[PDB]
Order: sequence, then C-alpha cells, then structure tokens
Amino acid sequence: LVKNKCVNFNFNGLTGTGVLTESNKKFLPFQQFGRDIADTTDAVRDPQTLEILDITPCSFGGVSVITPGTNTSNQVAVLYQDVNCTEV
Amino acid sequence: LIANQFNSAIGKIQDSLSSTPSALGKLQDVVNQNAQALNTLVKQLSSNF
Amino acid sequence: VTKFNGLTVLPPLLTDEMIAQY
Ligand SMILES: *[C@@H]1O[C@H](CO)[C@@H](O)[C@H](O)[C@H]1NC(C)=O
Ligand SMILES: *[C@@H]1O[C@H](CO)[C@@H](O)[C@H](O)[C@H]1NC(C)=O
Ligand SMILES: *[C@@H]1O[C@H](CO)[C@@H](O)[C@H](O)[C@H]1NC(C)=O
Ligand SMILES: *[C@@H]1O[C@H](CO)[C@@H](O)[C@H](O)[C@H]1NC(C)=O
Repeated sequence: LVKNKCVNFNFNGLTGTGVLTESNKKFLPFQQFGRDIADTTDAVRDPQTLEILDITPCSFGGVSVITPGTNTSNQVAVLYQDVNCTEV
Repeated sequence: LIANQFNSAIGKIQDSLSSTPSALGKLQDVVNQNAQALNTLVKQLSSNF
Repeated sequence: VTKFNGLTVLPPLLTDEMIAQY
C-alpha cells in the first residue's frame, strides 16, 4: 500500500489514478465504492483492511510565464496554478 | 428627526436582510447557475454518446 | 450566500478583503 503519492490504483476494478490519504469518513460495512455529487469515485475501502482511502486527483494546473517586456529584460517567473510546490 | 429616520431605516435593512431567505436572490441564482452548469458538464462524461 | 476533471477555478485577483477595503 502506497499513500500520499500519486499512483495508478486498481482495487477490484476501480482502474483509476490519484493520491490516496487516510479518510475520516465512515463507510457502511456493505459499502465499498465512494462517490461525490458529480458521481466520480471519491473514496475506496481497502480490500485487505478496514481503512478508508480518499482519492484526490493528481495535482494539475496551468503554467503561466510572468515576464516583463523583452525590451526591458529577459528574466521570467513561472506560476504553477493551484499546485503545492512540494511536488513541482 | 432625519437622523433617527436614517438610523431606523438602516436597522430595518439589517433585519429584513436577516429575515427573508431570498433577499440575495440574484447573487444566489448566479452562483446556482454556474454550479449547475459545471455539474452538467461533469455529468456529461457519464454519457455513452 | 452559500469534481476536478480538468476544471480549474481561478481565484479572483481582488480578494474579498480588498473588495471590502475598496
Ligand atoms: C489481513 O490483512 C492484513 C493487512 O495488513 C494482514 O496483515 C493479515 O495477515 C491478513 N490476514 C489476517 C488473518 O488478518
Ligand atoms: C519597452 O516597451 C514598452 C512598450 O513599447 C515601453 O512602455 C517601455 O518603456 C519599454 N522599456 C524600455 C526599457 O525601453
Ligand atoms: C503544501 O503541503 C504542505 C505539507 O506540509 C502543507 O503544510 C501546505 O499547507 C500545503 N500548501 C497548500 C497551499 O495546501
Ligand atoms: C449608532 O446607532 C445605531 C442605531 O442604528 C446603533 O446600533 C449603534 O449602537 C450606534 N452607535 C453608537 C451610538 O456609537
């Protein structure tokens, strides 16, 4: 089991990819899948243990180049939108 | 008298905003419409087409 | 007043704090 790291997961056929963390939400004993309002997988119970694992999508976002005019300078700054830069 | 009427009017504005659930109807409708459009867009993935 | 499948919600440039300041 790998958690807090983006990984391709296949729990009996979820065949999805994302970042898995410990879940405080309490499933029902018969329930396995998890879903949000928009009907996308949001949590899966571990087929081996009682633990519930959230599924957050692998961090993505646009890359914006922050530059002054090329006449003024040639230095640029890069913005990774909505991304924690522990994982850039 | 004008000052008291002004203060009481603002107080009544505060109370009427607090009471009526649909006071901010326009803003709530804008938010609901945007969220509903996004929800429809995401739900459209489930369609076989 | 009161689903990440390629959707990004860009934050407003003026935060509510500076809108309140204006
Ligand atoms: C059940 O799964 C856990 C996973 O950590 C494993 O340690 C254990 O050996 C398995 N079997 C039993 C009987 O607990
Ligand atoms: C670069 O060009 C812009 C637009 O023509 C101008 O406003 C700016 O002053 C220029 N900078 C320099 C250092 O010439
Ligand atoms: C980025 O991750 C670190 C990990 O400790 C966390 O403390 C920080 O709040 C995160 N940043 C954002 C914007 O979520
Ligand atoms: C100003 O008048 C209002 C009445 O609407 C009152 O709520 C507030 O306490 C007053 N503030 C003062 C007297 O400093």
